[PDB]
Amino acid sequence: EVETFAFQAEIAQLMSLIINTFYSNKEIFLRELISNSSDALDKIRYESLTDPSKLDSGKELHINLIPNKQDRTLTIVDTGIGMTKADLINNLGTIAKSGTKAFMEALQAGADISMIGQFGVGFYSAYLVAEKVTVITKHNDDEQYAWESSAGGSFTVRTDTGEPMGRGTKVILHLKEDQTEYLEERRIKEIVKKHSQFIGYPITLFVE
Ligand SMILES: O=C(c1cccc(O)c1)c1ccc(O)cc1O
Repeated sequence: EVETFAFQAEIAQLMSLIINTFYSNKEIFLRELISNSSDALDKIRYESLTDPSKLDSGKELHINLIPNKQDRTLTIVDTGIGMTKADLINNLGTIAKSGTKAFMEALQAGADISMIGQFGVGFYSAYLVAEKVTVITKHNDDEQYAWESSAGGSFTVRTDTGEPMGRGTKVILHLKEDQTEYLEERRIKEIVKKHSQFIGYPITLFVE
């Protein structure tokens, strides 16, 4: 059973802007997704301080970067708080409508697409490099779900029966044909070192 949802008009507009605007500095997508994973890991860390049982679903707090050249996917995995079905539908736990407005207002005042994260809608920078994004998530208070969107105004949500992950979020980027440099080990290393060198969690770049 797959449920299909319309993106709110502002998010559809934001995604269209990310996909259609000429902007060469696409590598910032990885900084934005690692930043989101870091935020999710801080959240479960903070909740665990008063309720250590919240780590029964996994004590390790980390971020894994998984390139797959055969599938042309770059997956960002974290063992953060995860998202409920409600969080997923509500723009992946973001204030995407007000955030999109503030980002638009910022762009008019001299900002560029790299500042997207400041407005809490950094997730959508995934569409700088991906034609489709799949989000597999598991929060302690809910079931495992898969969110997916190829943009075009809609997203789907379904239960995810395969590969139980325990807790956290997996962001699967189905890369555009001309964005395969983000599958290269030296390119991923370079971006992590440039933009995410002081993240407070281990970032493991998997090899093939
Ligand atoms: O699961 C989250 C998340 C992030 C911040 C707060 C929260 O309640 C959930 C998440 C959201 C986006 C992403 O790219 C990675 C993630 O782990």
